[PDB]
Amino acid sequence: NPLIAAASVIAAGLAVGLASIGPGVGQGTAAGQAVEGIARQPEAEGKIRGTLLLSLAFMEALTIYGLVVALALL
Amino acid sequence: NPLIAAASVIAAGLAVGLASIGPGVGQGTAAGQAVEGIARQPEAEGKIRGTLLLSLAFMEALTIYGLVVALALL
Amino acid sequence: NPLIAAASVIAAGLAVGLASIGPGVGQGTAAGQAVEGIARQPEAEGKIRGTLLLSLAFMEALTIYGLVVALALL
Amino acid sequence: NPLIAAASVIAAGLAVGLASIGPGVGQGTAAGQAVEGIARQPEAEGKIRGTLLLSLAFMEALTIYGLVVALALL
Amino acid sequence: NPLIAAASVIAAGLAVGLASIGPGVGQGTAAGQAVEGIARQPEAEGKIRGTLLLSLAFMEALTIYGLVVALALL
Amino acid sequence: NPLIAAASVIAAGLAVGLASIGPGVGQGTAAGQAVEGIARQPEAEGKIRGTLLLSLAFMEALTIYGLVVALALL
Amino acid sequence: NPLIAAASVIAAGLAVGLASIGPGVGQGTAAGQAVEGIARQPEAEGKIRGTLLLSLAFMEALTIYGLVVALALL
Amino acid sequence: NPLIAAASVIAAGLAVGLASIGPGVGQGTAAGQAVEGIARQPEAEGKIRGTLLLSLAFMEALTIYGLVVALALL
Amino acid sequence: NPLIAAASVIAAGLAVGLASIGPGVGQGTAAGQAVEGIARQPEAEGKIRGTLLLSLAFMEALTIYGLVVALALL
Amino acid sequence: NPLIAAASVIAAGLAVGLASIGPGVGQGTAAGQAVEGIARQPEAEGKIRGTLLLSLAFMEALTIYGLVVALALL
Amino acid sequence: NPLIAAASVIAAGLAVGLASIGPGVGQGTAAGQAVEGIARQPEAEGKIRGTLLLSLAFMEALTIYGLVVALALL
Amino acid sequence: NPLIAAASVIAAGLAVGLASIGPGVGQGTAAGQAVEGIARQPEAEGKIRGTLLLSLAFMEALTIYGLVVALALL
Amino acid sequence: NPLIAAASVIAAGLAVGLASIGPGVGQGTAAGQAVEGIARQPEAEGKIRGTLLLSLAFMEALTIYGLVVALALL
Amino acid sequence: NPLIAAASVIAAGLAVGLASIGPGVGQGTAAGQAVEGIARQPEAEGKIRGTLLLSLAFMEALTIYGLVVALALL
Repeated sequence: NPLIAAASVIAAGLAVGLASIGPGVGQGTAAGQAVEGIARQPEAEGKIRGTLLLSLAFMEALTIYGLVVALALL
Repeated sequence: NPLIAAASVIAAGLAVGLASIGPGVGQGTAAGQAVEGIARQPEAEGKIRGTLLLSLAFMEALTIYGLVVALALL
Repeated sequence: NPLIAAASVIAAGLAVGLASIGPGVGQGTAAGQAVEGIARQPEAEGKIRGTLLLSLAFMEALTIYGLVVALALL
Repeated sequence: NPLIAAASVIAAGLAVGLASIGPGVGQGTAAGQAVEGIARQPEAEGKIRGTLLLSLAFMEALTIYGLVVALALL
Repeated sequence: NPLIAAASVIAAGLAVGLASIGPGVGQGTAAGQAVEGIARQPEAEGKIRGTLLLSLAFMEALTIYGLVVALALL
Repeated sequence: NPLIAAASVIAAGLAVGLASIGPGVGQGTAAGQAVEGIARQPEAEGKIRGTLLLSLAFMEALTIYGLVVALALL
Repeated sequence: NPLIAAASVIAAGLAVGLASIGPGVGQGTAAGQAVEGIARQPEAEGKIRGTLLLSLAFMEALTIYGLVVALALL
Repeated sequence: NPLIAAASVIAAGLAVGLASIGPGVGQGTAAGQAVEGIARQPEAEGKIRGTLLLSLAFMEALTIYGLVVALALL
Repeated sequence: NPLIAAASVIAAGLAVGLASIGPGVGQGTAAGQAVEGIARQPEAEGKIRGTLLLSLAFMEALTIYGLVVALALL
Repeated sequence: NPLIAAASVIAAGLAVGLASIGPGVGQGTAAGQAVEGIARQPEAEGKIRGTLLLSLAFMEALTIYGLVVALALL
Repeated sequence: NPLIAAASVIAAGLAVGLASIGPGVGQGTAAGQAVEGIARQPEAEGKIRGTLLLSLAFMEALTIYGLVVALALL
Repeated sequence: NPLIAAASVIAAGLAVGLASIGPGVGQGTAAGQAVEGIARQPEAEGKIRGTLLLSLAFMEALTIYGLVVALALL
Repeated sequence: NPLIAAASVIAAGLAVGLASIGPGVGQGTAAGQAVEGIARQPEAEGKIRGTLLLSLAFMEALTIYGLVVALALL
Repeated sequence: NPLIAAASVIAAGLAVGLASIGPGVGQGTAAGQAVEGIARQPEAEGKIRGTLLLSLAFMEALTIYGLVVALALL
């Protein structure tokens, strides 16, 4: 019975890796696009990693939130 | 029973390798776009750098958060 | 019986990994576009931020709706 | 027999987890492209938010309709 | 016999989840494109919100259409 | 034997859900882009949307044409 | 024996549900691009649009041509 | 044995109905881009349309070519 | 024995369908792009159509080459 | 026995159908690009259509080359 | 046993057909773009042929490299 | 039993090799776009190459982070 | 036992056929983008070409890495 | 048992040949964007190709690093 449950955890764990790529793929976009605003204006200079990047950073936390559910099975 | 649990753990492993892909994606996207933004205005950076730092962290964060869950099972 | 239930939990876990990639996409997009929008002028994220939540919400809504089904199996 | 039925519900459920990824993408797109349109808009804007709900709704509608099927499999 | 039937319903149920992926994408696309169109012209503008519903509908439609077949199995 | 045949019809049904993915994409696109075109200038009224329906129809048509063959198997 | 042969036909039907995706694709493309062209030019509407019928047709044509193949076994 | 062979031909048939979807998306894109080019000038119609048929044909062609293989099994 | 060989030829056949997808795209591409080029003006034609056949041919060529191998299995 | 051998040939055919997808993408690209280049300058052709064949050839070539290995099994 | 091993070689052979399609992609890109670049004529005269081969080669190289693996089994 | 578990960890390992290919593509994007951005702009713009490493690194980082988890099972 | 070991080698081979995809697509990108750069400035530029060897290498590197495992089975 | 383990190692090797796919993509991108940047400035020379190598190397590096893991299973 533990054999089956164990495979369940072991997979549950894998499939947090599948999530992880949708991942930061989004995270890159923000950052890039945010650095761009800064160059145009001094107020602009830095703002998107700033603050738009931050949402991407939050997404990474969510992905960890995944890595959470992954071990939470174990 | 161990044979099953083992495969579980085997899979749980493979799929933390997928996470990495997709994560590696978004990251790449930020960087490209930031290299461009930075090219335009040299002085403006600093706010931009801070934003990049915010984006870059959050991403690396949720990536470990997985790797964490990965061993947290074991 | 437990064999079946176990496979259910295992998949349930995995398929919360699918949810994220679609969500992890759109998030980065908003953020990127918002660092930029703001860059040009002061008063940024004003009436605009108003529609930002609107859609930031609708997105998290359907991503939750999944996360819902995910825990609803548990 | 309950084993089979159970798997049926399980699967009927997991297929709210595909819906969201496709839905989560398109939602993110609207938002991104609207953040831009708004940045241009001044006096005109807010008749706009009117169509925004319209579609923001339609989307959340079919995403719930899934989350519904998800818990209904329960 | 119930085992086979149960799988049939379970699958029939899954495949409302697929419907939602594709619909959920497109909805966002309409809305985005409409937020923009309206920004461009004031005189034409707000006539457009009319189109926004049109497409916001079409998207919520196909997502339901899936949820419809989903519960229709139950 | 009916158990097998039933699973056949069940799967056959699911794969009409795939068909809808692809069509469902393009429809949303037309609409979005037409909302914008319609906004910019008035020109002659009720000339453009006219073709939009035309194609919006043809697309939803073939998706039914399937749903038809789906229930026709029943 | 007939149970098997039947499922064959069943499936053969269902994978003509694959067609529908790919077709539904190009169709939406034509339409979108034409809605735009007409917006620029009054002439395309009520004339340019008519050709679109040429295409709106050819598209709905090959969608039956499939539903044809679907029953063309039975 | 004929039961199995039969199912093989039945699937082979209907999975030449999947072929159509990939072709259909490609065919539409041509048509769109032509409805537009034509909108600019009178010459494309009766000239540019010349291509329109070309591809409108090629598209409906490969859809039959399948329906052909479909009934070429029955 | 023919039953098995037949199923082999059947599958071999199907996978000419895959080939056809990719070839069928590229042909459609040449054409689409040429309809556009031509739209630009009437006088030029007769240096260009020349390479168009060249490539239109090469594309159709490799699509047959497959259909050839497809029946060659039979 | 033959069942095996048959499948061998079946596969050998089939995965020479994957080849076509990729191939068909690039061939179409050359051709498009030429139909466009030509649209620009009428006289210039005759330096051009020269490389058009070059690649129109190399494209048909590899498509066949595949169809080659496909029938070469038979 | 030889029946199984033979099918292994058979498939291995096929999947030199998968490779050609992927290569066929990038090769087509070069060619198209060169068709065009030359027409612009900045590198159009004296340069268009030269890189064309370079890439036409690299592409047919990796498609052969497969065909090589294909016969390397025999 | 160990024989089977071993083959599991073996395949699991391999599929971490898949992940890596995607990571390299992403890192390449940043770098390219930076080499270009730097070519065009005012002043030395040395910072640019500095960000290039930044992301070239982050990419190769998560690629090993996988290969790490791969051998970490071992 | 030899049966399994044999299949190992058969697979180990094939998946060095995947390599070919990714390189072939990847090398094509560099070349395409350089064919353009070159078109612009004859005496000027060519910095990219130096870069290409950089990249021409990296590509041939991982493609070799496969070719290695390919001949290593020999 | 060695039979299975052997097959495992054999595949484990191969699927580090998939890696190459993705990688090859990104490498090409770095290079393409740098060939452009360098074209722009003679000032954009002699340091510009310096980074080209830098990345061309890093790319080839990780491609081996795979081919390493490939033979490391051996």
